Amino acid sequence: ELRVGLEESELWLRFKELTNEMIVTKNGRRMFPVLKVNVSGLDPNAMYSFLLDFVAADNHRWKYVNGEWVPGGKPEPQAPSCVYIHPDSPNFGAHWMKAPVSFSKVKLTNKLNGGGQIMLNSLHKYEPRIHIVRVGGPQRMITSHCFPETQFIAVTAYQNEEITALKIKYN
Ligand SMILES: CC(=O)c1cccc(NC(=O)N2CCOCC2)c1
Ligand SMILES: CC(=O)c1cccc(NC(=O)N2CCOCC2)c1
Repeated sequence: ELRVGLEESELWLRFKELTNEMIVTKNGRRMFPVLKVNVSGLDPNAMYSFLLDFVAADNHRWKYVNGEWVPGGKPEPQAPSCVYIHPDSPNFGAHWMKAPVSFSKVKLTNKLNGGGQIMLNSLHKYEPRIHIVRVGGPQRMITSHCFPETQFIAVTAYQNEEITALKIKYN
């Protein structure tokens, strides 16, 4: 059985209990915390690519009103985000299982851009999601996993200073 776990869930949970926020910039901002995933149960000799995308958790715009995030406009359909390919991809199962898979180089933006960076809508809520894609085999296979603990709202600056303070404390 292919097993996927979140590394440092303890920490992500401190962010989640406050309502997590991630900065997006025209050029793209790296995430903190970084999504790091423990994976077991791959074929060590099989060849996999790790993908990351961001599901819009609801159809609404969010706003920070009197120290609290609350839902906003009319329901708008949210198209899926673009996919980020882990730069170690493609790689042997052994490679992916030897250390946590860390998405430290993904950059989040609010502007359609050259490449690399993933465009999100500011003031929307997102749930990170990975796809583990067995490549180069005869038999194609995808396994997906969501990380509720890692949910955030995309912001062009932090609103809740409790988040600002945790970000600095742990970075
Ligand atoms: C929570 C919030 O801020 C908000 C704001 C505007 C509209 C709605 N939801 C609806 O009016 N709906 C949803 C179901 O489909 C049609 C009726 C919610
Ligand atoms: C915030 C807001 O306005 C909202 C949010 C969710 C649902 C709805 N509408 C209903 O719950 N309906 C639609 C009519 O049929 C009965 C159930 C409204």
